[PDB]
Amino acid sequence: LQWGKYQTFGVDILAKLFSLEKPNLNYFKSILLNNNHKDKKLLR
Amino acid sequence: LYKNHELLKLERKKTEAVARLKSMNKSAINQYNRRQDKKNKRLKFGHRL
Repeated sequence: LQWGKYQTFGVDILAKLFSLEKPNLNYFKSILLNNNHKDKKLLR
Repeated sequence: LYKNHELLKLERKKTEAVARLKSMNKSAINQYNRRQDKKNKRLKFGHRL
């Protein structure tokens, strides 16, 4: 608890970003479960 | 945020059901008026002959 409080900001960021079952939710699903060509190569 | 997104998504489903219900009525009303038109133009051609 006294070590830091910067973790709470990460929890808050995730809770709010997950709220949008549009581009954000589709991206996180694809990443957690598994120029656009360059992006695919970089992601792999 | 979660509640509004769910509610907004549900409302979007409602609009799809509503537009679809409405669209089918518009198609239905237009078809009925077309039946009456054909029937009239027919009767009109006959009565002219």
